[PDB]
Amino acid sequence: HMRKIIVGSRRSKLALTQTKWVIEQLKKQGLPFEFEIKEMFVKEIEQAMLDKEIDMAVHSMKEMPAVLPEGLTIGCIPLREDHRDALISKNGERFEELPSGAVIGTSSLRRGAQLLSMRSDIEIKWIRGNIDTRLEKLKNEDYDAIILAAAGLSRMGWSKDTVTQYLEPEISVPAVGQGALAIECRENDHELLSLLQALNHDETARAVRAERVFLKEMEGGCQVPIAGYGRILDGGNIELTSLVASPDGKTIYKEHITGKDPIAIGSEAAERLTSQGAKLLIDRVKEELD
Ligand SMILES: *Cc1[nH]c(Cc2[nH]cc(CCC(=O)O)c2CC(=O)O)c(CCC(=O)O)c1CC(=O)O
Repeated sequence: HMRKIIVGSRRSKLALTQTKWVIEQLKKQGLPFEFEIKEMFVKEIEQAMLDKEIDMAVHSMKEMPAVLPEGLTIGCIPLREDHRDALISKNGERFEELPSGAVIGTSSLRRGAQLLSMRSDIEIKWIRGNIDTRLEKLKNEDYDAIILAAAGLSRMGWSKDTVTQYLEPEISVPAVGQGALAIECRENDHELLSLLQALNHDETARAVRAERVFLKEMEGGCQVPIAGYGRILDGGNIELTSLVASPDGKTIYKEHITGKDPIAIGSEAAERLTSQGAKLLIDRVKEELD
């Protein structure tokens, strides 16, 4: 006579791996709950949750919409994985060692624009596929290197030595929420929220909250060359690095804010960058994306 928590999940191997990881972690609490996965886009999952067809969903935080519909909430952010972008080179060159005219594979304008801002003599080309697929294309096709999230490589079990070079935020500011998971549920589901609380990692949640406020006030998302990475410093301060880039890498807006309040920090970063023209650039890229 236990409540069975229905967890909706995307069909991919990464999404199901993340979903099962969360369920296994909640089971460590030894509380009287059962768990079941229902394979299920973001609108679809949120509708089913609002419809009570499912009780919760596990998303990569960088895939979460900046704005959740009324009634839903992020109920838990667990301990962050590696936040960094990772460079994997076919022949093992670091970024500064790649040959002139090297082609780096990524469909992310955030990633590509930042790389082009460092070296405009390389080329960024679209690529698709899960990690396994992109790694195969690196060996067999006309890419000299690809960019992947360190977090996805880790969660898929790839060795740390698969990575040629972990890119620090000073080279490539990560996508907002990269390496973090979001557990979404109904805001009034106090029983599930109580179960989720022990899995929540307050330091990760506070940093990501600052990133997400910046994202929301810039009206950012996946397709946008916008980036933000927050971290907790000794003493409780959050340091937020925020960035907006033109697709060609020749315009870079960058802002560093260190303070106590994640909402104030995120809001100030957006205010400063908006005043410099970064929001106009975001709007124009959105229009071109049609
Ligand atoms: C918004 C966006 N999504 C993806 C693809 C993606 N989403 C989640 C992951 C795994 C890591 C995580 O959960 O943090 C991935 C795969 C990955 O980042 O390697 C992207 C990247 C598209 C690409 O580079 O082609 C993005 C855009 C962005 O990172 O800004």
